[PDB]
Amino acid sequence: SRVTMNEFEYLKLLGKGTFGKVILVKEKATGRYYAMKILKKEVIVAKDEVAHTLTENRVLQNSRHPFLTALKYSFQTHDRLCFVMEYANGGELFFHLSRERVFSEDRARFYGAEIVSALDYLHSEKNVVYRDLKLENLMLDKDGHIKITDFGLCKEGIKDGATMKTFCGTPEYLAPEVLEDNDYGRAVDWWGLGVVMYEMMCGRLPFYNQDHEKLFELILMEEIRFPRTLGPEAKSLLSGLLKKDPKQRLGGGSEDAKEIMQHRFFAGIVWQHVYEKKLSPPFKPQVTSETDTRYFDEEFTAQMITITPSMECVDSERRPHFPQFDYSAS
Ligand SMILES: NC1(C(=O)N[C@@H](CCO)c2ccc(Cl)cc2)CCN(c2ncnc3[nH]ccc23)CC1
Repeated sequence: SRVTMNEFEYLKLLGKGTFGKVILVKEKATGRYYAMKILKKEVIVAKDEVAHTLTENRVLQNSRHPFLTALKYSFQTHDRLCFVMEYANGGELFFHLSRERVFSEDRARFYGAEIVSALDYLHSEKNVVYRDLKLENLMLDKDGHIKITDFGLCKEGIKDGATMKTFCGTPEYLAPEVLEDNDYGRAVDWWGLGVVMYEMMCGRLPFYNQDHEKLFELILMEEIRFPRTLGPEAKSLLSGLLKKDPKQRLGGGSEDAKEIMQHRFFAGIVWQHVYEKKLSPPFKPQVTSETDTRYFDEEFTAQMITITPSMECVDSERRPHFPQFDYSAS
């Protein structure tokens, strides 16, 4: 258990939420930069977020893909869990779309392809369903390639047509079959892909109401509509991804991602080239240094950091000693 919190300099707040914070850090000994997610044990326990936290840890440790965030270290103190991950310097797609309103079909295509590559890997090679696709969880690396973050809602052990039970996800992104609450399969990820790609090309959610009651009714009952400037292949792709019956959805059959990969919207895409990062990103992040946070909301980066500075074997109900938090990537 070599690295500890004292091995890092804490530079800037990147993100914050009910469960904890994510800080831009420098490993002092190497000069390398990372995003460190710091969670308070007491909070995770109180909010029944333990299982999610442990799932993210396992999924990160078990996965290696161009478009998935890589984990460098995970470790714990008596009161905290720390995940030291590759820093996605280009920020959230949420940040960009908020400012730009829409992406071109070509730009949405590039992101869509990298997302499909990542999800295909998870489904096919890892038997993992992601369940939480949304613009906040889709980040850009310094070169402009996708990095998916936040694996806490994943389900492991989902092979082929195996089903899942848990009601989870983000309300505006929930698939009809999730809302029905009578079991669902891996095609929930393709609904999620539909929502994000719809947002990218159309500049709004496919279904929205500030009241969750009304929102859920729309998702279940309302036929999809598109702005009339949307091209025919994009309309076709989104229509297929946003079919309410997962059995009728693009990606919803035995071939899974391969059905999406073959859709005419992605005609000409060479999928091995996607994997190899041989497509030139349409937007290159213009960061001037390894610490430039221009693609992060000032609401976060303006905040002051004061990290709190024996107890190595302490294992309590409120602050447990958790398993698999002695990780350093080989
Ligand atoms: N999308 C990020 C984020 O704040 N996510 C939100 C959830 C979605 O709204 C978040 C807030 C707080 C916490 Cl503890 C975890 C996740 C941006 C800041 N984060 C990162 N920033 C830059 N590089 C990163 N690599 C790994 C994570 C990360 C965490 C993910």
